[PDB]
Order: sequence, then C-alpha cells, then structure tokens
Amino acid sequence: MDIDPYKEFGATVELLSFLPSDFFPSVRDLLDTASALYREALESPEHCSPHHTALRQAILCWGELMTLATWVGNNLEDPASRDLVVNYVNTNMGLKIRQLLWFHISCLTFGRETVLEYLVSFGVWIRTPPAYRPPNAPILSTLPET
Amino acid sequence: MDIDPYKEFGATVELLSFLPSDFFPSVRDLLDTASALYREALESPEHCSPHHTALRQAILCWGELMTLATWVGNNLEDPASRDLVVNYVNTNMGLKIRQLLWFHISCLTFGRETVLEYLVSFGVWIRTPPAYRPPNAPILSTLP
Amino acid sequence: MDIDPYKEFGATVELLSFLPSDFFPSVRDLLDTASALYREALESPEHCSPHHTALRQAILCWGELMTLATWVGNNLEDPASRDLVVNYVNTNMGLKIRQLLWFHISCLTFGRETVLEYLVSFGVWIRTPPAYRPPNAPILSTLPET
Amino acid sequence: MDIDPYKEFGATVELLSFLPSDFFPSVRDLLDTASALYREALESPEHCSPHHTALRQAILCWGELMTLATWVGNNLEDPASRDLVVNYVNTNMGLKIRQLLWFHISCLTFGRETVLEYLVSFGVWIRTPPAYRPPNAPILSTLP
Amino acid sequence: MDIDPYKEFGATVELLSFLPSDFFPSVRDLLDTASALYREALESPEHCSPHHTALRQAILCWGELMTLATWVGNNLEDPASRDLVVNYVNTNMGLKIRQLLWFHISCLTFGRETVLEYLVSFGVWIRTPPAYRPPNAPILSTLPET
Amino acid sequence: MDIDPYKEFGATVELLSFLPSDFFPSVRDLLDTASALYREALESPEHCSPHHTALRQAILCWGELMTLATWVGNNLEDPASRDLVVNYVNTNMGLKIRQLLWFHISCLTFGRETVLEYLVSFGVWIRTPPAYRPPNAPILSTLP
Repeated sequence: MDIDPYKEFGATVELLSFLPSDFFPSVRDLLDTASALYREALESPEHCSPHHTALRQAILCWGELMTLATWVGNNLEDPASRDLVVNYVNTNMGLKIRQLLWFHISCLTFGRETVLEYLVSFGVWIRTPPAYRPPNAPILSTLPET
Repeated sequence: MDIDPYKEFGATVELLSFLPSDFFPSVRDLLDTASALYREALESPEHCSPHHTALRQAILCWGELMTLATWVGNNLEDPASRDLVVNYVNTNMGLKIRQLLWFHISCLTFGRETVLEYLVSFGVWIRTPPAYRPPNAPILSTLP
Repeated sequence: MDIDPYKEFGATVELLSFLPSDFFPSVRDLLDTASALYREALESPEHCSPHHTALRQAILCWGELMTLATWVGNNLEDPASRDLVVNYVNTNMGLKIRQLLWFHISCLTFGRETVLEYLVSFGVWIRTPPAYRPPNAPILSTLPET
Repeated sequence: MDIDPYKEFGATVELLSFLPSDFFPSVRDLLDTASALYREALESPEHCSPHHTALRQAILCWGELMTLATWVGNNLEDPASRDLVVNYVNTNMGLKIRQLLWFHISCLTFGRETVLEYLVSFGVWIRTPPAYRPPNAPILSTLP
Repeated sequence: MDIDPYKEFGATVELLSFLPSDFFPSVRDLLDTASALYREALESPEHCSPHHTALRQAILCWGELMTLATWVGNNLEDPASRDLVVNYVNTNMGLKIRQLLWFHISCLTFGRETVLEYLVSFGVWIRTPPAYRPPNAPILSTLPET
Repeated sequence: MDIDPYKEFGATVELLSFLPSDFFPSVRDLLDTASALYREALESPEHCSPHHTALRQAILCWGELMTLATWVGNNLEDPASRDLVVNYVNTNMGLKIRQLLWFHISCLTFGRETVLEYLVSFGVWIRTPPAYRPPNAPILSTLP
C-alpha cells in the first residue's frame, strides 16, 4: 500500500537498513532478551506503550514462522526443497524479523530517541574509514559511571 | 511466554474461537476493506491508536508471507512440494492473520465494546442447536 | 431433602425444564464459553457473585464426571456396559449439567432477570402454534443498534 | 482453566490434602449433619452465604451420582462390571465430594478463620513423627 | 567462616539441635506444607519477611539436592555407591534441610517468638524424666478455644 | 511451585542467563571476596538486608555441598564413581551457587539498580555479533 512499520516510531525500514545486516542478533537471542526483560510486561492485559504493542505482534509473527518451519520440516519428502525453505525462513525473512524485534526491544530498554541516535551513530561509524573513526564501535548506554 | 495477541484489547484467542473457521473473510478482502477505510490512517507518521499499530504489523506480516509465496513460486522447481507449501501459507497460516485483521478492522469500524458484545452474542447465536436457532445471525452495523 | 439449585436464583429445575431438552449446547461448548469469558473471573481467590460460585462447582462437577468417563473407558472389559455407561454420563446427567452451566453463564453474561425473562419467552414461543408466533425464535440480546 | 474449588474461600486443595484420606466422614454422615443443622437454610429461596451456595451444588451433585449408582444397579446385568463401577462412585469420586462437604459444613458450624487455623494446626499434628505426637489430635468445638 | 543460618533470627544451629533429630517431618512433607500455605506468598516479586527470603533459598537448596539425587540415580553403574550417596543425600544433609525449612515455615505460621519458645519447651520436655513431665508433648498452638 | 530465586530482587534466571556460563568466577573466589568485604556483616546477630539473608543461605548451602564432597572422598572406595560424583558437585551444581553468590555480592558492592542496568547492558554487549562488538565489555566499578 504500503506501510513502513517504524514510520509511527519516527523511523524507516531504510533507516534500519543503514546498519549492516550482519549486526542484529539471531531471533532466538532477541526472544531470550524479551522473555528475560518483558514477559510480565507483555503478558499483561494492557498496551503499555506502542512499542509493546508492536513487539507482541512481532513475536507472534516469529511464532507463526517457527510453526511454519516445523510443518515444513515434518511434511515434505524432498530434502533439497525442505532445506531451501527452512533455511530461507531464517536467512531472508529472519533479517526483517530480527530488526523488527530489535528495534522495539531497544526502544523499550533505552528509549526511542536513544535508539534513533544509535542507528545514526553506528550507521556513520561503520561507513567511516578505519583511520579516522573512534577505535571501538558505539554500543547502547545503560549505566556508565565510576 | 505465550502472550495472547488480543489480551491487550480485552479479548482472548478462546474468545475468537467462538467464531467458526469458515467465518473470517479471505485476507485479500480484509486488506481491501482496510485500504478502502483506513489507508491514510495507516500510512501516517504518527501512531493513532493501539489498533492501528497492531494492524500495521499484521499487514506487514501478511506482506512478508506473500513475498514468501512468490519466492516459493520462483525458487522451487518440483510442483508437488511447491504446491503443498504455497497452499500451506494461504490456508493454514492465513487463519491467524485473518482473525487479527478482522478483529482490529472491526474494532475500528465500530468500537471495542461493540466487537466484544458481538463476540459474545455471536457466541450465543452459534452455540445454539440448529433446530432452535434464529433465522438470521447477528452482524455489526451502524443503523442498524 | 431436597434443594433446588436455581431456587436461590429465583428459578426452579421445573423452570429450566420448560425449555425443550434439545436446546442447551453440549457441555464442551459451554465450558468453551466459560474459559473464553470468565477464566480469570473464576480462577480468582474471591466469589464475585453467587453465580460465579455456583458455576465453579458446576464445572468441577463436570470435571469429576469427565474423570469418571476416563476411568470407565480405561478400566472395563465388557464393551456393551462400558459404552452404555460412558454414553449415559453425557446423555442423561449431561442434560442437567448442561442446563446448570448454561443458566449461570447466561446469568453472568446478561443478567439474572434477563435470563428469567428469556426462559419464559422461549418456553412460551416454542409452545405456540407456528401460525401465531413471531417468525424467528427469541435469542439473548447483547448489542442491538444501528 | 483449573479453578481450585476452595480458592474463593481462602484455601487450596493442597491445604485440604494435609488431612489424610482416612479422615473425612462418609458422605452420608455429612449429609445427615447437614440436614440436622442447615436444612431450612438450604431450602431457602434466598441465597444466604457463599458457603451455602457451594454446598447446594455439592449436595445436588452427590444426589446425581447416587442416581447414577441406582441406574447402574438397574441397567447393568453383569455383576463384575456393575460392582466395580458402583464401587468406583462411592470410594473414588466420593472423596472429592466428601472434602467439599466437610469444608463448608465445618466453615458454617464454626467459621472460616477457625477452619483455616484448624487446617494449619492439624497440619502440624499430622506432620509430626508418631514418637513425638501429642496424645490427642486437635478438633473443632465451641467450648472447647 | 562461619555463619549460623538462624543467628539473624535469634536462634542457633545448636538451638535446633536441642530437639531430637527424630522430630522434623521429611522434606517432602514440609514442601507440601509450604506449597499449601505460601505458594503465592513465595512466588511474588517481593521479600515479605526475612523468613520468606530464607525459605525460598532453602527450597531451592532442596531442589538442587533433588536434582543431584536424579543425576546420581541416572548416571552411575555401581549400585552400592549410588545407593550409599542417594541415601546420604536425605539421611545426613536432609536433617539440616529439614530443620531449615521447618524453622522458617513455623516462624511464618506462628511467629519467631512462638517457635523459639517452642524449641525451648520441647527441648526441655523431652529431656525430663517421664514421671515428672506433663503427659503429652507440647505442640504448636493455633486456635485453642471452646 | 517454581519460585525464581532472583524474583524477589527484581530479576529472573532468564535475566542471569544473559551472562555466559563461562563468566561467573569459581565459587571459592566469590567466597573469598565475600569474607574480604562482608564477613562481619554476615556473622551478625541482626539481619541487615534481604541480600545478606539470601547470601547466608547460599554460603551455608555451598558449605553443605563441600561437606558432601569430603564425605564422598572418605566413604567411596571406587575411583570412577567418586571422581564422577565429586566433579558433578563442583562443575554442575556449582553454577547455580555461583550465579546467586555473584548476584548478591555484586548487588551489595554496587546496588540493585546498578546490577540490573548491568545485566541489561551486558546483555547488549553479549548479544552483539563479534564483528561489531566493542573492544571492551562493560564492568561494574565505582569511579569508573
């Protein structure tokens, strides 16, 4: 139509595409982070922030894709096709699900503004020549003192 | 963690299960009604309501599954497997997307309280044995 | 002794008997309606209304009868007797459990008065000759407007 | 859904399990004590207390199981199966009815707080190894 | 170092040792008492009293020892050693875990002072010659009236 | 009942799982740091904080498991079984004791909020793919 999923958050899929693809943690790890942090936050009968709302749907999405991987693994004779599809679920669609979970999860943990600033800083920092950039890549601030 | 998608909206998947699987319109239809009613509402830089937000992730999801179907059509050569899998995307996984789309779309066109009393009243209309069922089922409408 | 279960609710077993037996939904369906509507309502450490209180006990009753169906199915050699009893659990005792769940469940969903009025209206409507009754049978009102 | 029957009354089935199975009086006895103490209270057109309400469903239930036993006696011809099943109604399913009846009947004769401190104090009396157990167990009474 | 577990509660391991070892209920029974009484009390994201705090850790301790009994039962060929260790877990370490659960559980149910007074009274009562002590041993008071 | 040990402290075992198993110092080290910092705090007739209380049960526990290891060394004669079991006490069961000790010890040296933002920030440092990870990991310190 189309509808950019981050547009309501002051971001774009092109803004998330600014970071290298070889950046977002595998979806099992993000899910692990969510369950560790916001399980009771999500399983509650109320939207807290739009970020939660987006996040639940994202997780249900990966849950449906996981169900798909199970059915495809269980119900196909050809191994070349079954392997190509089960691998496609995580390699291609998994990049989008990865950035999707990662964006809201970071947005809850730090803030929308902090993540936006981060996408910018890392997007620039990776693009700069090694000689003229700060020695270590930017990370997400939490408790930096004494 | 389980997290019921409707739980934030005062519902449960058990509440949606009251409706028969042969009830929700094909996803293409919900999408068309969505674009017809709430398109500018969705393509907005500001998030309007929680329903819009849930809805957008729903739509983007279905778009991703459609991309999966196109990719399955272009990549796989054998027709038995590609036909079994392209069908599993539409018939099986499509139900979950259908229920969500219908739930928010209807919540938007009428309201949450209307949709909920509706799920209950429809629950009564469906639970009734056929011999004693009213000639017409309840529907949502603004007149009525 | 005896104690009519609905008497505290301003009703009678004879009042529920006014409706045809071929009316109440099978118990799995009622349970489905309960779990869909009042799971969190029932699993809470407090009686909300007497209707809840009656309802929990009713459900525990059907749970005991279901346990009975399992033991009878698992622990008998004769198939004629095992089938006759397992069928008797739902056919005969199941009518009473059906009306029992249905009455409180409707009483919560609409109101005691609304259900009483309904038992009356349907009890009359089924008894009237087809020519002189409204074309469609009464149903339980919820949201009838525009 | 699981819903513990005593949960609304500030108890759990785990709390009742503190009492041994060889503790609750046969259901006929509870019924007799019930009719002796609270019969007019039960046959009342007005619901008195939540305990009465839970109690009535309990009694009506046991009456239904008794009807089941009579029907099993009249319908089945073979004695091995009818004797195994008529016994399963009294010995096995009867325990759950026994605990409920005893719990409310006792809650009525004394009170909830008395019944609860009782379940605890009895829990202590039973948990104790026999060598160190008091000559007499705790009981409920109004004097004492 | 050492740290007496009851010292913060106004007690000592020597104070618990005052009672005969053949007194504390087997750990499955104590756990049963805990789950019956304080399941919702313990599974809550807050320390209520230090007694709860001690108690959770005690239960996790017995849970680890139970896990140990499972691994030792499952992963050893020699039966004399496997039986000697699996029996040692409950016989020796189980006395300490028993008194540990029992002390806090009683401390919650009655009070710290009531349990201290009880350890004293029973410790004396068992030590007195039969002729000159009260006929029945002391028990933990709860609701003694009419 | 499950009861997560950290749940009372605003954490979960899932929150501690963010740290790799090859992260927590051997239990002897935590104990030594404990005696070095909070020994008089622990040997006190008054309970100071919930962390101290949880900590003492943790320490007494590990002491009991160490007694178990000594007893296994003195009782068992066969070396295959005694070596397999004495090792299972240190490597396997030791992890759970390690996490608890480290969690409270660190909560004491710095504070709960510091430890929690730490578990999160470390979660970010670890979740990152190696190619893009910062040259140094976050640590707790009072300067910094």
